[PDB]
Amino acid sequence: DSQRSTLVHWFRKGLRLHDNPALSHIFTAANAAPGRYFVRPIFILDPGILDWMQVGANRWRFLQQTLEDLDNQLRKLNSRLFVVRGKPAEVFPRIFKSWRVEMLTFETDIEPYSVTRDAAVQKLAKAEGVRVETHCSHTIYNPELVIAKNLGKAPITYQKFLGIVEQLKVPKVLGVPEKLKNMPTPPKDEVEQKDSAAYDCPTMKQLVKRPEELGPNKFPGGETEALRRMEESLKDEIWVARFEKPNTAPNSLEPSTTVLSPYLKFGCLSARLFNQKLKEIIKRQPKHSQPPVSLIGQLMWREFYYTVAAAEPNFDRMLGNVYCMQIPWQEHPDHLEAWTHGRTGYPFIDAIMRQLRQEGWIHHLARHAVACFLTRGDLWISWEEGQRVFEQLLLDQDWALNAGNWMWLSASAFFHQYFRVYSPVAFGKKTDPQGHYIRKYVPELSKYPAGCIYEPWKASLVDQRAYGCVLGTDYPHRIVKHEVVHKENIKRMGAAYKVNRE
Ligand SMILES: Cc1cc2nc3c(=O)[nH]c(=O)nc-3n(C[C@H](O)[C@H](O)[C@H](O)COP(=O)(O)OP(=O)(O)OC[C@H]3O[C@@H](n4cnc5c(N)ncnc54)[C@H](O)[C@@H]3O)c2cc1C
Repeated sequence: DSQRSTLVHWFRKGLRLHDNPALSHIFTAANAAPGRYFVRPIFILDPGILDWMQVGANRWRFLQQTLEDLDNQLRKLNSRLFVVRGKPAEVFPRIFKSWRVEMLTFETDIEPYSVTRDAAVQKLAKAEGVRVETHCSHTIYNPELVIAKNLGKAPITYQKFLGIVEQLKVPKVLGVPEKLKNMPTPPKDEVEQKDSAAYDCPTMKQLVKRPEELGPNKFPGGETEALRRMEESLKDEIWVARFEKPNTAPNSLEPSTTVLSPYLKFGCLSARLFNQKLKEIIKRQPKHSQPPVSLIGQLMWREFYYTVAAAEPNFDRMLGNVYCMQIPWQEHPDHLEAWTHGRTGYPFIDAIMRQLRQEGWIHHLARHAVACFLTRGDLWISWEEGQRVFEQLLLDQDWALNAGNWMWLSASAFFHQYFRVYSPVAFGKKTDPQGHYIRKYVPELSKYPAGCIYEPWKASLVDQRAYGCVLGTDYPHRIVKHEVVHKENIKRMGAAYKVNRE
């Protein structure tokens, strides 16, 4: 009857209860002063973007599942999730007054949109007397401290980055907040009085406006599934200890790596928790792998890309990007849409592009293959176009990680040995000589013998008819001949590399 002010936590990333310092500070404070505070954990959902085509339906569904899981977990603590519809610029001045907000917390984000939006709300909060407290728990280290320790610039090599963060101190990992005590549900504000369900978690139908893009629900969203999935990947301590990234297959029928990337992108899983549990396993396993190929090395790859991205607001762009080589990519809408829909005539990369569309995840080396094909390998199209397609279809779509890896693959930054080119025919044969992966995702070739399913043009016309799929009618011809265009493109990279040094 005497709760006079509301404490608010604001989810954007960090969609978990565990290891969430911003959220547990609100819960601790509320329990330390029983009867003074109402608590409101909020997510702000702008309905204007549900139609944006850069967010595929698979990612929308992941988000719906994550928010439901989050609301369920918060109910066990005598709270709940409040999903507020609106744009933050209009929501915060209302609830600041209406809920009499005393404190606001959230996890920090380095993406340029977030940085400016957060600065706006900080300004408004200072004016309105609201104390703001932010925490850096999306990453293991704080990119500003690593850039500081490096005398003001981001390290541009992996090994150098490791040298700095070795000097850094590792944050302590928190558990879950404790059940709220002596706290009734908050009284209804002006909009809850008009509709008691106005802040309820949205249904699938409300979030997924194009249900026809949905594929099979292989990777459910949310913290509960995140933690369950981590535990099973660590149950086999020897597999964890001897993990070597380049030796995992891109084209096995079940994933050869952890597929924790979607959960780390949304914050359903704490990277700091994952890192600590991995440290404990390395400790008691005397022969283990080392960075960069080890599992801890993979998390360090995430950390590296986040800190260089923090220093450059054009990280997702060629021009204005201080890291990125200026390379004269060409435009070809026909080649681009063929790549985009997995109709290039190279069965291996077509199968990758179709797994991506249907399922929303593909293995790291599968990404290397289709990215190299689109850019410096064959089509000579800008990595920005590949970033665009990946952004639509990837569950783990991440601003820094997508752009950084595309600049790497296209030899625009961080990696410069452009003479190495992946072969669209040969690369996958090493790990799937029978072509099971191709048969699953390119089912029109599923009756081809293994001796030509990677290169169906080697089959005669009589054989093609026997296999049930003739090139040019049931499956396209190669849109380019790899063995000639890749030689040309190696020359153009040398030309562009001269112009940049000069
Ligand atoms: C063109 C291209 C685009 C990419 N875009 C993304 C993206 O949008 N989102 C994304 O999360 N990763 C991206 N990656 C990196 C990498 O391919 C994925 O992180 C990884 O395949 C996810 O599978 P996993 O969780 O099983 O990885 P694991 O091998 O199990 O590694 C564990 C975790 O380490 C991190 N990690 C692993 N490899 C990398 C890497 N190369 N760079 C950065 N972090 C890494 C991720 O958090 C990952 O979940 C991209 C790579 C390429 C070549």
